[PDB]
Formats: sequence, structure tokens, C-alpha cells
Amino acid sequence: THWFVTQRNFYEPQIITTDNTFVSGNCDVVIGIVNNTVYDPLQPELDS
Amino acid sequence: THWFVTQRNFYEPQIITTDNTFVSGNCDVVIGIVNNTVYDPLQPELDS
Ligand SMILES: *[C@@H]1O[C@H](CO)[C@@H](O[C@@H]2O[C@H](CO)[C@@H](O)[C@H](O)[C@H]2NC(C)=O)[C@H](O)[C@H]1NC(C)=O
Ligand SMILES: *[C@@H]1O[C@H](CO)[C@@H](O[C@@H]2O[C@H](CO)[C@@H](O)[C@H](O)[C@H]2NC(C)=O)[C@H](O)[C@H]1NC(C)=O
Ligand SMILES: *[C@@H]1O[C@H](CO)[C@@H](O)[C@H](O)[C@H]1NC(C)=O
Ligand SMILES: *[C@@H]1O[C@H](CO)[C@@H](O)[C@H](O)[C@H]1NC(C)=O
Repeated sequence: THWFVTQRNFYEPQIITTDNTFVSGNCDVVIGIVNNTVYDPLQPELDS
Repeated sequence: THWFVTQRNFYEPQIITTDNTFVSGNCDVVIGIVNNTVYDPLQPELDS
């Protein structure tokens, strides 16, 4: 049900954030891309 | 005219930000250092 990002050689699930991932292109080009939510750690810091 | 940062093996220009670069030293030591503007993605989030 949930999506995580792990190191390749050892299972260690982390919450998918903007500090784990980078942005390039859009979803109309990558084959097999999946919808999910990426957590932004700066948003609740701004809100609080 | 403009300055970008790209991976060395494939031309893919990106906006020079504090997440693409690291700070060390000052302008008076590096030979050939060039003036430019480094974008900070946190400033417009703080301002908005
Ligand atoms: C991922 O979400 C996007 C929208 O956030 C979905 O794209 C939509 O597709 C439906 C049906 O084709 C359209 O009614 C919407 O107008 C589309 N929105 C956009 C922004 O394109 C996409 O289908 C979702 N991906 C999957 C496979 O679930
Ligand atoms: C980069 O911009 C700085 C200004 O922020 C320039 O530094 C000035 O240049 C001359 C002296 O070299 C005078 O305007 C000031 O005394 C300098 N300021 C400081 C604090 O160094 C610098 O010359 C510019 N570099 C280039 C090549 O344009
Ligand atoms: C994987 O292959 C199946 C066919 O067995 C297809 O239905 C599915 O869309 C494919 N998914 C991706 C990400 O290529
Ligand atoms: C590069 O070479 C030119 C001569 O063609 C010289 O004017 C310039 O100062 C040099 N710059 C550096 C950083 O060595």
C-alpha cells in the first residue's frame, strides 16, 4: 500500500521526501511512473 | 549570457542553487572565479 525509498543492497524503508529525491522532467515521458505523494519537510516548518 | 550547473557526461543545465553547490573559502583565493547569483529556494517560501 505505501511507497518508500531504500538503499539498493539492504532493505531500510524511508519516507519519500524532497531530500531523498530529485526532480527532472515530467510524468508524460517516464514509462511506468506511479502516482504518490512526496513529503516536503519545509512545509510544516513554514506552517508552524 | 547565463550560468548553469550540469552533469559532466551529459549536457543538462540546471539553475545554480544552494542545493547544487557547496560553500568553501572566499573569492580572493580561487583563480578564475566568476561572479553570478546563487538562487536560494527557501527565500520565496519564507516570503510567501
Ligand atoms: C495520476 O494523477 C493524475 C492527475 O493528478 C492522473 O491524470 C488524470 O487522468 C484522468 C483520467 O485520464 C483525467 O481525468 C485527469 O484530467 C488527469 N489529470 C492530469 C493532471 O493529467 C493520472 O491518471 C494518475 N495516474 C494514474 C495511473 O493513476
Ligand atoms: C564581482 O563583484 C564584486 C562586487 O561585489 C567585485 O568586487 C569589487 O571589485 C572592485 C575591486 O576588485 C571594487 O568594485 C570593489 O573594491 C570590489 N569589492 C570587493 C568587496 O571585492 C568584483 O570585482 C567582481 N568581479 C568581477 C570580475 O566582475
Ligand atoms: C508490466 O507488464 C504488464 C503486462 O504483463 C502491463 O500490463 C503493465 O502495464 C506493465 N507495467 C510497466 C510499468 O511496464
Ligand atoms: C585565461 O587566458 C587569457 C588569455 O587568453 C587571460 O587573459 C586570462 O586572464 C586567463 N584567465 C585565467 C583564469 O587564467
